[PDB]
Amino acid sequence: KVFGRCELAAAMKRHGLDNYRGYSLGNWVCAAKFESNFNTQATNRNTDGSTDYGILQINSRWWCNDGRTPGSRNLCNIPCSALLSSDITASVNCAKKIVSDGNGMNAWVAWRNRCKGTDVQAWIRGCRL
Repeated sequence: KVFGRCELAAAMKRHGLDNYRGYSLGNWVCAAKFESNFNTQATNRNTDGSTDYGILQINSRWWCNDGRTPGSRNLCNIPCSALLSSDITASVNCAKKIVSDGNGMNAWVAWRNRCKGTDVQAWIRGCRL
């Protein structure tokens, strides 16, 4: 599914990401934008051979099992394919573990390079939340 901007904002807010570990909603929406263009089905291969999945491009090196990532972990205890559903519950659950891991949203390189230090609340402008 390709979410509208405000539609994704609302889903993420329902699922408890608004200010989760101090990261206001607009941070998560901006991350999703640059990670997936809001598309739950987005997949991209990494140079190390792992693959990133779903709306927040969660990687199989640590977080999920895709059956093809040698020497990886599955800390979210899910198949990576669960991260491509139209329902964002698994991506949100997993993101909450990731963002709690020490590095906060810097775990998302696209957040650090595209969202960090910007007026992220622009991403939720005009939305019914």
